[PDB]
Amino acid sequence: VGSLNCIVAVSQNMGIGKNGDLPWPPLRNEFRYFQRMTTTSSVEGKQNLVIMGKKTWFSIPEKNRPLKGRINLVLSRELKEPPQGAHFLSRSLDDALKLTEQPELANKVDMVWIVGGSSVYKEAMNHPGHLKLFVTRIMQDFESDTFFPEIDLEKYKLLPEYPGVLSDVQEEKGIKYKFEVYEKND
Ligand SMILES: COc1cc(CN(C)c2cnc3nc(N)nc(N)c3c2)cc(OC)c1OC
Repeated sequence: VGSLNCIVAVSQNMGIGKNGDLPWPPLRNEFRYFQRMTTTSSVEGKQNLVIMGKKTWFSIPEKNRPLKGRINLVLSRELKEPPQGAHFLSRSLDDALKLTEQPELANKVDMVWIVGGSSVYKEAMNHPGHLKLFVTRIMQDFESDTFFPEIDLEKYKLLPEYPGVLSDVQEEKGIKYKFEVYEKND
């Protein structure tokens, strides 16, 4: 059950990656907000499902894969079998979601979180239903090679507040950033 959510951290120039790593220096409190938002379920016997494309999965340090206490599904048309550590591999968002109903998965999933990359995010962002986008706006330009698609405002509404989401500008290592929530339903 649950809902369909996208989570992303983006630079002013809409960059989410550079050469297998983040465009910016490590931001520990941002990391920690991603972990908590994706892991938290207040339901007993369920876990959240984290969906990620091949490049996002490999951008995570092996020391952090799989993502503990979450079901990890890799989305890829080119891998031949689930990468070591991953639970499932699916060829598309559709089948991933579909997957979410057979034997293990409809009785075990709470929320669904899409953690990257651009093509997964485009796929989803343009998928029927009630989707939420949790966006961290890093207020600085960073040289990037991977990007999040423009958010078609007035299609997507910004929510003034949402539980567990800080409303204030944050700062780390002198980079300012803020958390934003957007939603849609079609
Ligand atoms: C989970 O651990 C790590 C994950 C990454 C890179 N990824 C995939 C990442 C980081 N931040 C994010 N923040 C928000 N808001 N949304 C995301 N979708 C997101 C995804 C890099 C690391 O170190 C280089 C890690 O080590 C802790």
